Amino acid sequence: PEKVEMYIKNLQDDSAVVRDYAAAALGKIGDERAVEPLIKALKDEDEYVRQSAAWALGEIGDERAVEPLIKALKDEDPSVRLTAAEALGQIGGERVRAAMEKLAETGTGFARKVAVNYLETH
Amino acid sequence: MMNDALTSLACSLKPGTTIKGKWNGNTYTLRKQLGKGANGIVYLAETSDGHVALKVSDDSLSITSEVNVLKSFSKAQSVTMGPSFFDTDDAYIPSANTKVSFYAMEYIKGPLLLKYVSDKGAEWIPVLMIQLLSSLSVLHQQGWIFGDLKPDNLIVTGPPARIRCIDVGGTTKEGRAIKEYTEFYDRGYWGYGTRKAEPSYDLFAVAMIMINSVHKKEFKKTNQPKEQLRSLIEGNPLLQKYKKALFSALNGDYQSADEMKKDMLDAGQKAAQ
Repeated sequence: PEKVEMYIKNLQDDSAVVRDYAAAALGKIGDERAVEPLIKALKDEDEYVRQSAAWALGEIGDERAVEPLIKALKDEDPSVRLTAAEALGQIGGERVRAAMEKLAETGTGFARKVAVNYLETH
Repeated sequence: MMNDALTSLACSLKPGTTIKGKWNGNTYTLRKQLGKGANGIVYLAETSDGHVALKVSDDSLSITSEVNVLKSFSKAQSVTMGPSFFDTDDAYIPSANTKVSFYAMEYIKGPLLLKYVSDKGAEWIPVLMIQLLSSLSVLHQQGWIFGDLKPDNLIVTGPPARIRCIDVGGTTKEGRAIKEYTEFYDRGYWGYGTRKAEPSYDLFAVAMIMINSVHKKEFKKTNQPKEQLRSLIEGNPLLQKYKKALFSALNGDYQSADEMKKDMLDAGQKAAQ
């Protein structure tokens, strides 16, 4: 309802507690209008907010999140990395496998490990 | 159930029992007991607005202390592991013939830390320890030391994965003496220092929690505890990876949780490249 719009607006709140709650809520609701706002929240200053946005994007399953989530594999925060890796798995499908294939080739570190292990499990 | 008061309270309070706050007038209907200890009894309780976890004690001082700990968490600029605080009040329990004090907090459920990492994988262990360290930094900056920090008191909610503490009993003001502790997680037991409430006490416990999370059991010290712990850490692929943080926490190298967090982040970064 107007809850979805409230939570999308709350992603711009000064409080990280409020932004985090909103990101998670939008993931549960599953509405598509939240995808672009959540992609922006992947760059939040707060690591919990980024983790919630990553999870929420995987939960929605909209493939607009695939390349932003791949970038999140480089996040300094390990909760964000694991959650993003998990989110890519949740979205799944050929486009993700396509990206992992590329990533396994021209990637490094964790992101490469994620790609390599994704390809081995598909 | 430790003193006569609390044990009599425990026998007194039944599902269906209602407790009404003296000062604020909120009514809590007990549904089931969640937990029992020296610091009080915890119930799932129903209100007109839903459900809460309700902690009840004859000791108003410890109830007030715990309330202020939860309030300290709630002042953080970010999320923390602590449950939200809702209410605190006194009440008279006619059956137990005693005045009691209580507080209501967020009811949270989820697998214990050890169950979570067993199910989702060991890679989550340092991740959840970093969340734990972030929350301890909040507490420490407010002058509180967790003290009896142990895995049975930590659950993981989500998704997304969040470590949470389910009881703050025994949190202690910095500078005072920690009196509530568990041997395996206790600096003093292992011969590595005092039970002074200071950040480094909590950091020792974090190291032991990570060791328990990997090893999946507790064990007694031997005659050579330092070599015992060194051997266990170095012999395990995951603990070895984080040995700088773990050894520094055991040895008292750190003054703040942020320093341990930094070393854990760095060890993770190296692998993540």
